[PDB]
Amino acid sequence: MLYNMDERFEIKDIVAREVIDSRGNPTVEVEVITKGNGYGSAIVPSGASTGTHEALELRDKEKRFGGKGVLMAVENVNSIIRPEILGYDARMQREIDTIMIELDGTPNKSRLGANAILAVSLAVAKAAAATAKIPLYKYLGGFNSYVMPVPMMNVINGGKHAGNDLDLQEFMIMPVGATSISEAVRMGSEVYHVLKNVILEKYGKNAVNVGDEGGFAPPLKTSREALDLLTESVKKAGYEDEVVFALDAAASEFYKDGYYYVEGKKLTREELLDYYKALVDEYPIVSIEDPFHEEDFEGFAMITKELDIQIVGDDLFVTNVERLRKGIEMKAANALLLKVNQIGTLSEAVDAAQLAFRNGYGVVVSHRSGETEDTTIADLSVALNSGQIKTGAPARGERTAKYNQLIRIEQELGLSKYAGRNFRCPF
Amino acid sequence: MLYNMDERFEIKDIVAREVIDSRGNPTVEVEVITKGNGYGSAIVPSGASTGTHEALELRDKEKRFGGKGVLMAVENVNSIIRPEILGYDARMQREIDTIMIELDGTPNKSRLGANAILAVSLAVAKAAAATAKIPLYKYLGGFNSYVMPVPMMNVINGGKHAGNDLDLQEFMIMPVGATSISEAVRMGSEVYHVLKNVILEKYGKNAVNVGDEGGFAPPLKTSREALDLLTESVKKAGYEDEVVFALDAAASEFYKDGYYYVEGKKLTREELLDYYKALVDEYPIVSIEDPFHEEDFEGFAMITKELDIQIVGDDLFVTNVERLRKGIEMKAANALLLKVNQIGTLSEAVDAAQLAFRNGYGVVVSHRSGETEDTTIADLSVALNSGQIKTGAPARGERTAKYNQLIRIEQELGLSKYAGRNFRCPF
Repeated sequence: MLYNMDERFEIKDIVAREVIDSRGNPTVEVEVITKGNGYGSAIVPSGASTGTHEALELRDKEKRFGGKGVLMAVENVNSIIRPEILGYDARMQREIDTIMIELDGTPNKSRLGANAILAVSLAVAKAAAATAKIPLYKYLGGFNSYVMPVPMMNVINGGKHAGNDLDLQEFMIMPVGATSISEAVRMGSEVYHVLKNVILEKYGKNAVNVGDEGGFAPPLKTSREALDLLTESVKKAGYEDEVVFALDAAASEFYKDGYYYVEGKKLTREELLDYYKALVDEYPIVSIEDPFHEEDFEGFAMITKELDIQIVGDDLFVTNVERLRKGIEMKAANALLLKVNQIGTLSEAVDAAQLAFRNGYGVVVSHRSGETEDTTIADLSVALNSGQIKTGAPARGERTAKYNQLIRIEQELGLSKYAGRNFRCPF
Repeated sequence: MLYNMDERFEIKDIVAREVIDSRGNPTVEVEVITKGNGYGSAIVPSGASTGTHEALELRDKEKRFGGKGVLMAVENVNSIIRPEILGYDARMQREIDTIMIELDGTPNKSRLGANAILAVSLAVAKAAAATAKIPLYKYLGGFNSYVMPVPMMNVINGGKHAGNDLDLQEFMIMPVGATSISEAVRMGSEVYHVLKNVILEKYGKNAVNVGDEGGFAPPLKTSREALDLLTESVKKAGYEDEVVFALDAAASEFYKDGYYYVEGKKLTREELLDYYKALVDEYPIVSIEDPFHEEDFEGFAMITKELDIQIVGDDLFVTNVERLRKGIEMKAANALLLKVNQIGTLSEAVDAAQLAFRNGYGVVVSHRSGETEDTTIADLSVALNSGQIKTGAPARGERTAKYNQLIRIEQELGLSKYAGRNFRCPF
């Protein structure tokens, strides 16, 4: 319709640059401005430049920055993508994402880089929203974007790079009993601080430094020890009835040649499944991410059918539609861990979220280990009314920036709804 | 003059809210918008609610957030400060800061809170700059703002809360040999990652978690051990001739009844001075912060005269103009550590910087232990052409956000000057 034509949404300029993430590694930032002076800026988190199914970032692999520079991806934005979308209607998100996908030419965006493409994709959306003068989450998800997500906070770290002897990767708290995102953030922070002091008093002043996501790595060796510590902290914080637990097993990490090595024992899939069953019977664990290795679709289906909780597929799906579709057909897992930079564009990410949603799956909007001060996933979680977000412990700016943005969004909304106990389907 | 009157600069609205900092503790954020639609937003870092010489933050002391809530400070902005400056010319920074100072009425802003006052002070400046359409650093320091600062990066932590047995608080690397802020950030990051690997191979996988400012806390006991590790890392990184060292002794922390307890010894001021002197003679240490306790002006004058390096007064001055003047008259120290939230307003902070500058003192624009995603100090260091900034290790979003802002400013300038080895006086 000609009445919708508006020169103000035409992209006037686009600029990309190399900045650093929360771990000191390079990453891409892109700025976009329209003729109507609508400004958008986005920074993508770090991802993978090598992988079997996810979209791949383009890394320079030169001497500088340990071979992790992104000058090539930046140049791709400034010299290759830019001329193809200058003057384009910023509102045509899917068309712009498609132009980039086709320009790259490869299924996994390995030529121009998933980091270059996603940075532009996010910046364009922000610039269009700014030009329309519609809050970002409203522009992304329509007028009916109002559900604040329950945050899954990784406060106790495990795995081979945590420092301790814990096999499971993430032990998280979820303030499902809070009545607002503001309260949820406070409960999380208070529990985090009680936990810090419990660890300090019990393990010493040398045991409270933090991991990449802000969580602690106390000297524990069993899941029950970690869960007992969380329980102790939650109880002492005073939120026993409002906080539940979520786990990210990242089982592929302790799986090898047919067996899972947990707490000094070699377990078969069935044995690990009973291991999980016991934990769920002993603690308020409402969600388990990657209970089995990244290719065990059958295993995922088994635990999804046997347990009555949320089973999140992370490495199992790597935000890949084809793998998600296979999971849905097999009833493998009942939730998708959504990592926007694993797929490459906003259009694709939302399409993936919709496929999950429409087949009864929950969607967990997720951060990456290497994050930035960019807070797009906060707006995205509200735009999708996902009901849940995973963006770190309530510490470290690349994590707290999201929590603050969630707080701002909640205040900006006249009437909002905190997903709470209905985090899977907040409707 | 009548032609300078412009309704576009009138403050149209002001809103304050409680968000959280990088450690999960509450802090104040303020938004300001002018009639001309110029928008500004700022978040203040952690400070001190008790003291006898510095501006005091206002904390709620309620059950929530461990008594660290700032709802009162927020209400002071929304209900007390707001009505007094609504409609005021945003360009009149000193006038607005003065209004808040007099409205509070106390010598240390302890009634309304230094956190409430500074948040407004900063947000107003940003809104004014946005209205004028002048880059923030240019609006703050005039057209001649173009010097990019040398960053002092705290990569090895010490002190009673670091986790190890190091007496000195901060062991920093300074890429004085870089040719741009972009290269400086890269050098810092590369050395940081080499350091991380050296600590891993020497002390194990459980020794690389980070402190509040992103630095590591290896199990060391002596300054030489710490300095040898930095030397080893810098060499492996290949920057022997481009990276030098800076120390923050925070000597007040280990001072008691006339003596300094360092490395299992009880030293007098004079013996501690020789301690520092020996280190400077063995390592490329170009700056030492707070070598003696916060009231030892005489001691500072002594080491400043005996050594030929930069001696920074931090706790000694607590960004207090009167204390700085006393130091200048006594030739105590030759650099000021500038913490805007230690004084309370932009106007006062800049006046303190000028007093230092004009008396041959260097000025190190600094962050606080509890930081946020706010990047104002990046623009401030350039506005003041300070030549040096202390904003953390190249890790953790509340630190990396500043480095990214410096990279952005450097690119926007076109023609910029990296202070380099002339960090004290880049002219």
